[PDB]
Amino acid sequence: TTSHRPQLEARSGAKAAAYTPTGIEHARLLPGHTTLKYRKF
RNA sequence: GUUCGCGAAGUAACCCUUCGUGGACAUUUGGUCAAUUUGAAACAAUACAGAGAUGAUCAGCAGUUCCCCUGCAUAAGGAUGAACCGUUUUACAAAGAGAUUU
Ligand SMILES: [K+]
Ligand SMILES: [K+]
Ligand SMILES: [K+]
Repeated sequence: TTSHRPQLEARSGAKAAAYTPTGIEHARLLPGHTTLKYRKF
């Protein structure tokens, strides 16, 4: 059977760059650690 | 409509009452959209068949895809979700030999 295959190339992000996205709100993307820390001097 | 001012009629004259007249106040809603067949939802129903790696029965996890579905979801599930299984000819040259032709 040929359904079991090694990867010839990985799926590129350029394909998704052209897609029109949806407005789903992900739990991990909710506001958190909203302020950046900076070093002295 | 209200109110400020003016003409007038009524009244003995004011108040008050009416007809006329000027100014002030208040100033542009709503539709991406019409009410059954012809601008688009799907399941279901009838039939047949009964799931990959196998001699046999099965757990799977992935990858690739201009297939996605369920789910709050970057989780998980959907037959390992499904499809995958076919078709495949030239960067075409070098050395040499024996036959063909003037
Ligand atoms: K079966
Ligand atoms: K399985
Ligand atoms: K699965």
